Amino acid sequence: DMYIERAGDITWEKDAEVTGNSPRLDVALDESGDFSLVE
Amino acid sequence: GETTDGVYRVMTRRLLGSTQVGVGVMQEGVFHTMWHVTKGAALRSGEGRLDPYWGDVKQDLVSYCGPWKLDAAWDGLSEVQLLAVPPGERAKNIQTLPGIFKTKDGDIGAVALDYPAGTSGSPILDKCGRVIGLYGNGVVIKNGSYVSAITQGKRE
Ligand SMILES: CC(=O)NCc1ncc[nH]1
Repeated sequence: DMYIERAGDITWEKDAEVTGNSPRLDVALDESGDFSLVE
Repeated sequence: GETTDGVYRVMTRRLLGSTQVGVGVMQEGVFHTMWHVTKGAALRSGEGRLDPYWGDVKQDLVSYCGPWKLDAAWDGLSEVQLLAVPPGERAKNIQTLPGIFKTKDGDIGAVALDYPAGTSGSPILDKCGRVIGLYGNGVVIKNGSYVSAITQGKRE
């Protein structure tokens, strides 16, 4: 039995921690909603 | 139950203690999350019940109480923020420049941030605070790192 609990407002934060790269990938999406890499 | 707009954890007491299985967005009286978080089951909010209204396994999305309301889109150029809600931890904003998933049916923004599975359904936002999609359906690349699509639904 699943239940929800509020965690916060949805807002943009000024000076938030900035990280992560920006990969450009060729991908495929199957009927089950799974993404896979195309090589 | 609680119907105030914002981000919410999705919990279960089926396993040991209370376990966070995902996250979602309440907007315009509709609860939005990824299908793999709830598998389309009903949800509880205090003494109230939220029933599924729309869902799609291939998109990996589900809405409760009404139709999918989120329609903002990544501009393809700017940094966005993941409003990560990790299990047992406070909501935190992480800013990043999305990459791209190139598919036979078009390009989708993608964020290269790795959080616990229970963070699935956390919203990705633009500079105006609009939700441009949900985090948690993606792929593991050569480096072994996780890259999530920015998954957005259609507002009918
Ligand atoms: C293959 C896949 O989408 N993994 C699930 C996930 N891991 C962390 C967040 N979401």
